[PDB]
Amino acid sequence: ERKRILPTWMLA
Amino acid sequence: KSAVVLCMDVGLAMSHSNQGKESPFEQAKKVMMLFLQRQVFAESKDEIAVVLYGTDTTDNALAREDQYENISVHRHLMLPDFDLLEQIENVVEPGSVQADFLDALIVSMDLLQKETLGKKYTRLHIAVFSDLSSPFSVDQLEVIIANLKKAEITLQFFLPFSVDGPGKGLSDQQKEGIEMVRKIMFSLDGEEGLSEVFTFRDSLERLSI
Repeated sequence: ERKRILPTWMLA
Repeated sequence: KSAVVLCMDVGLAMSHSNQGKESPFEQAKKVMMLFLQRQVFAESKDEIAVVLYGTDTTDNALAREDQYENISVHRHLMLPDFDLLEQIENVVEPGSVQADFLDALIVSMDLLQKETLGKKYTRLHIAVFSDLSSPFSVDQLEVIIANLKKAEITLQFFLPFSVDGPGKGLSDQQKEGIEMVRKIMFSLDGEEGLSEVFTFRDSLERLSI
């Protein structure tokens, strides 16, 4: 599966 | 006032004209224009952004090597105006590529997260218009859903076909997209959430609700 990088605020 | 993102698929498949007089791209653009005209003429205070996915160029805050490609923020979260109407009518054209709708959803969420900071809204809303022809990755979808819930964002999907007579020749990819939409809406709102999946034919009135 293609990996995406979520913006930091979504990982808080 | 509400904050709304119109998240519009302009990918190549949307340009294929084989239903009635207008392609899905033309139909979706028409709904967008009618909605924006209603909002302008009514002097609504809702703020309306426009995110396009499937565009040949890339223009968004998350774009980097191999990430959030072919997604363009055409209008930020602002009151609509006639410049926007003119801008949409004459500029917004079909793309020649496809893009990942969950990437477009994330760009739309990030736009809302940043541009609603410190202000009060009645609701935050993302309306997706698409034929679901493009591939997508489900990587970290559980985090997307968690953040939709945390931010209390409501989601609506509009498709140029019904998903409930003859079959309509939907591809396996479109059927996978339909199922993923159902999984997302059920995750957000249970059974009642599946009812948030509509046709282009019904979209103009469902937006205004």
